[PDB]
Amino acid sequence: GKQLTILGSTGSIGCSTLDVVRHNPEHFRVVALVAGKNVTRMVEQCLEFSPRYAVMDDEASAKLLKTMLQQQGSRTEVLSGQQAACDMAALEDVDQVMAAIVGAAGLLPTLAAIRAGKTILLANKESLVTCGRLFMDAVKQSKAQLLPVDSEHNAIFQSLPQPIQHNLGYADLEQNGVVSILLTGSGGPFRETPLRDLATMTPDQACRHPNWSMGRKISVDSATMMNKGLEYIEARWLFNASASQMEVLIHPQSVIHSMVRYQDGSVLAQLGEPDMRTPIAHTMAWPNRVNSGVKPLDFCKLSALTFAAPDYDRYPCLKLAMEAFEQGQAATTALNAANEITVAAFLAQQIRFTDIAALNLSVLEKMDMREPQCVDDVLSVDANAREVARKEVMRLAS
Amino acid sequence: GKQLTILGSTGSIGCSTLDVVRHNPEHFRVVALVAGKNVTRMVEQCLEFSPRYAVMDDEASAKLLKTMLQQQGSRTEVLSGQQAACDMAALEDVDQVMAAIVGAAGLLPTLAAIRAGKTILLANKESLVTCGRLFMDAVKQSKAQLLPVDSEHNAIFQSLPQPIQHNLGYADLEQNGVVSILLTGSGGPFRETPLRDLATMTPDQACRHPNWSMGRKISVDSATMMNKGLEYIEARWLFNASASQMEVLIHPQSVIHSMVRYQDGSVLAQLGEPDMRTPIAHTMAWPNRVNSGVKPLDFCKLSALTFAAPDYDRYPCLKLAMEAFEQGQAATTALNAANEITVAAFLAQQIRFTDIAALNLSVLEKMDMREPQCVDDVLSVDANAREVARKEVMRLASSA
Ligand SMILES: NC(=O)C1=CN([C@@H]2O[C@H](COP(=O)(O)OP(=O)(O)OC[C@H]3O[C@@H](n4cnc5c(N)ncnc54)[C@H](OP(=O)(O)O)[C@@H]3O)[C@@H](O)[C@H]2O)C=CC1
Ligand SMILES: NC(=O)C1=CN([C@@H]2O[C@H](COP(=O)(O)OP(=O)(O)OC[C@H]3O[C@@H](n4cnc5c(N)ncnc54)[C@H](OP(=O)(O)O)[C@@H]3O)[C@@H](O)[C@H]2O)C=CC1
Repeated sequence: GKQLTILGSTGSIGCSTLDVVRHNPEHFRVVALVAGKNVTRMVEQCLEFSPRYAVMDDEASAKLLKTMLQQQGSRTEVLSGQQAACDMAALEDVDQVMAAIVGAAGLLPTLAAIRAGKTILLANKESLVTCGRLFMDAVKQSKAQLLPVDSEHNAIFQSLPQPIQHNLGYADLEQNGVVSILLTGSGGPFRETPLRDLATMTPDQACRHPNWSMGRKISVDSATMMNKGLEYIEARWLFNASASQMEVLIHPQSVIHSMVRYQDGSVLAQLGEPDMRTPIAHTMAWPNRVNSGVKPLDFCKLSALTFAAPDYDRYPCLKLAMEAFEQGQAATTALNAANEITVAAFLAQQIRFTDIAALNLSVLEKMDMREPQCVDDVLSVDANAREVARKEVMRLAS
Repeated sequence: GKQLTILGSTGSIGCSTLDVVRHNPEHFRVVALVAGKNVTRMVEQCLEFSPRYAVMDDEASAKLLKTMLQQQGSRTEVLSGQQAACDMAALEDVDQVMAAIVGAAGLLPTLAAIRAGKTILLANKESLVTCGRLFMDAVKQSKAQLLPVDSEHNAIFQSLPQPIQHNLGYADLEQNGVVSILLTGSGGPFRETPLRDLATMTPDQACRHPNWSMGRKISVDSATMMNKGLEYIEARWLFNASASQMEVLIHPQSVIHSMVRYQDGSVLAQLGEPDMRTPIAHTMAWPNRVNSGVKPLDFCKLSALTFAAPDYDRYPCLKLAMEAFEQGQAATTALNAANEITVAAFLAQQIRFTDIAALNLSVLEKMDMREPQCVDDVLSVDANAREVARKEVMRLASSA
């Protein structure tokens, strides 16, 4: 049915999307797969989904993939490099592009898909956190359909009216009866720990997700709620929402994935299991649905559902991100970059848990750079913020 | 500007819907108001909204109203009788019809609107509980748009995809990725009560609705869960759902009003305040939105949200309703009727709380007439079931 190009096929999101196509072989055809260096995984994916093209970023990995596929008898054409990755995202025949490449490396490929007016299954966070302005403008000009894959943004999308779903980003919320967007989050493992003790929390304590384990980096972001701050930035761009049209709410059980408040008092919400196949399948099948392999949510086996307002004294990173948005893309990409450095430094036990927020603010207070005007400017800000951050860490550890 | 006729304007749903009109005078204009005998209320509504027509089912009430509006310089023309009520629902210029007349009455006025291809703001249980097949077949023929205002059905509607909303009753769930409809209910005040004590519960105890206070009759139906049973029958007709596509869930806090499960695992739900102005406003502005005067729900002042599966030993009436549906409109009509009689008998302390489900079942078992073909047929089944019910109550409240 629909032809897709998967950017970052060997990662977690890429594997989950391939599982969805595996559940619906007659509705989806994989024409191109793009990854980085995981040759072993790529081979298996190429051998199962018969893509016309397979692209590795690393030139060496590509050569290795090539000999592997030939030994296995596959005729999948192998390519290498960023340009090749962008070409796959712009293939004339592809309908959808699952944008799951992490970091700055996902920027150009995602943009190429946007400029080609493809339906974009957006998973890449950096896209809007650092290039929100540039990308939403690009989506408007090409008329590409953005479909948020991230759990929260996807739930919000599903809870939004039809006119906004179509023409996403440049549609008026107020004009479609939407009062605000309710962004939910678990609050992390330190939701009730004495503020006094936050400074002594260990990486292992911080990496225990209150509901289900994830990557260490993301787990820490969930403990500081920087993750929710980043999603706040994305949501603003994605749904064309002002500050007053955004509400952040702690929901410990993570059963409700996010909601939308309406003018008549109605609140629409999306609930489900903690399985990325659900959001992914929603975007791939939109406006229809398909089986994702996810089991039906059992309402009789749930913990009581609760809510609470986030305390900025406990989650300074959340407030930091909200303020950064109002300061511009330079501030948001800098915050994002600084956080990658400080979280990494926390996990490497170079700084304390509470130093993440402190150092993130310190880096931002030293930037004072102009608004990026292109992906190159963003990259420049990113590189600059990381150096400042690495220096901040080093002076702290010494 | 939307032109509307309000069937049963002086009631609770009627006043709430008129309050939505106040908040949006530039979006809605009242053309006709229909009521029964509350002349006092009608006067104020007529003076405030200046309807072109006003009608009272009661001949006398209408007479009095006609003179009061005249002496108070009102241009609204007063009519009377059911025929007039039905005409108001079919006025050519009318766009929407708030079907808020309760009981057997209102069946014909709501059908009139349906046959006229109007947009029906359905706020009347009898329509689908007793005339499910008849009304749904009729909406399919005339292409009338049904918009449920009842809290649960409205929540389900808002949580359904667009293709189903625009072809309500016609479109099928599976094709649109819907696996089931989750109908939620509070469970009543006897949710935790020891099963053996139910027989000694008094009217005052059964009439304590868990969250928001309400009518005695409906409070009792909430305690036996007959209310949810009746809603189950309506939902299957309204959303074209099979038994396996229906799920009944107890949700004590009643914050979530109902939900819908999707093929990919997604569950969509509608939450809000108990205020009926929300659902009413939703249907009136659909596919758009309008301010209803209802303040946003504060998620920080909520009780923990819980869910549970209904135990049929505790809620026999829920099960009776589900079984009645498989038997047709004759059985659902008779069940509804019997329940009116038994609940009223319970309130009058002629029978025990547990005698409601017991007698409801008993009247169903004695019913013979099968599947009505027109509303007149269901009216006949209704009348017959009421009589059988009354005799069962008298037999039990004298002999047994
Ligand atoms: N994990 C989750 O639950 C969610 C993730 N997201 C976001 O969406 C994205 C999904 O990444 P995720 O799957 O989680 O994790 P991974 O980091 O494991 O996936 C990243 C993928 O991108 C590939 N890649 C890395 N660098 C390059 C490059 N330079 N050129 C081309 N491909 C490259 C990797 O290939 P290889 O491994 O072969 O090197 C891998 O397939 C992230 O940006 C994440 O923040 C959003 C919501 C949820
Ligand atoms: N209450 C609620 O929250 C909800 C109710 N519903 C359903 O919708 C309907 C709404 O009734 P509700 O407003 O609650 O309560 P009421 O019984 O107070 O309202 C009924 C209305 O119908 C009028 N009426 C009664 N008999 C006749 C008749 N023979 N001819 C014309 N008009 C007549 C009444 O007029 P008058 O008083 O002047 O005689 C009154 O305006 C009910 O069937 C109910 O089951 C659905 C969802 C919610």
